[PDB]
Amino acid sequence: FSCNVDGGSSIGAGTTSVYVNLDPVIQPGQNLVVDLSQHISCWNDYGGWYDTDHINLVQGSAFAGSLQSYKGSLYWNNVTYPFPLTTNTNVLDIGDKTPMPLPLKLYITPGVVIKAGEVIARIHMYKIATLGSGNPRNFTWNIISNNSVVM
Ligand SMILES: O=[N+]([O-])c1ccccc1O[C@@H]1O[C@H](CO)[C@H](O)[C@H](O)[C@H]1O
Repeated sequence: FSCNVDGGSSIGAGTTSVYVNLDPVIQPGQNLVVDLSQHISCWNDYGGWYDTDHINLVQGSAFAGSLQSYKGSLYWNNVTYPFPLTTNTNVLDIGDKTPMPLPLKLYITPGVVIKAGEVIARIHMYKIATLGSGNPRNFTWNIISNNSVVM
């Protein structure tokens, strides 16, 4: 099982920065959207649904931190969860070699509120396959804005 960010080199585990362009202003009482399907994709390294991968997001995934005071929602594969995550999400099954953009969106409920270049969320993703032990692996996606977000 492998992923990449913005079509870059393959990733098999570990922590990766994911840079995102956000709305430069965050309106009071309105959600700021961080569409991660636009950046992260993963695939089965054989294809053909032979050793199918099973992917979920993990309890404890949260805002960073410093910025933990915020609340929000995390959309993952047909379900919208409160964020930070207090439980593991549903499982997404990956069996094609064609990359699948992750069905993942973060919603952030509100001078500069978000600083470009700082980690603003840490999303832990868990993989286990089907054959043998399943060869479980952990990924962490460190979400970083390319731009300031204000008021
Ligand atoms: O993870 N890999 O870098 C990798 C590259 C080529 C072939 C298998 C492979 O890993 C294998 O992939 C299969 C299907 O995705 C399962 O995830 C299995 O657990 C993994 O070891």
